[PDB]
Amino acid sequence: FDLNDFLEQKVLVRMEAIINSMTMKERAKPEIIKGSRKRRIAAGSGMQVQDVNRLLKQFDDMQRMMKKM
RNA sequence: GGUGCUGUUUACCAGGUCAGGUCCGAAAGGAAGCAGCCAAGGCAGCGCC
Repeated sequence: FDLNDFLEQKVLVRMEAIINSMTMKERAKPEIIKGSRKRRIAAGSGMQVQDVNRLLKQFDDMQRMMKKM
C-alpha cells in the first residue's frame, strides 16, 4: 500500500496537489522523503512544509491502519 | 576526446514546456513554478573522426 494508492482515495484538492508534486519514487517509498524533498514539494504545490508533513502524517496513519487487517 | 546510433540511468541545486496546486489583482489579467514530458548530463556498446 503506497501513496499512489492513498491518492486514489478544498482540503482534498490540496491533498492531491502535494502528491502531484512528488516523484514516482517518493510515492513508492514515502520514508525516503526528508527535509530537502519536503521543501521541493511544498513550493512545487504552493504549500508549506507543515502542510506536506500533515499529508505525510495522514498517509502514515492510513498505512498503519492497513497493517492491521 | 569529439560525433551518430542504441540501451540504461538522473528529487531539488541559473535548460524548455509546465497538469495539478500556489501567488499578486475588484477584474481584465499577470507572476513563480513541482511532478511529467522534451532536452541535457552520467554509465556503457557499436560506427565514424
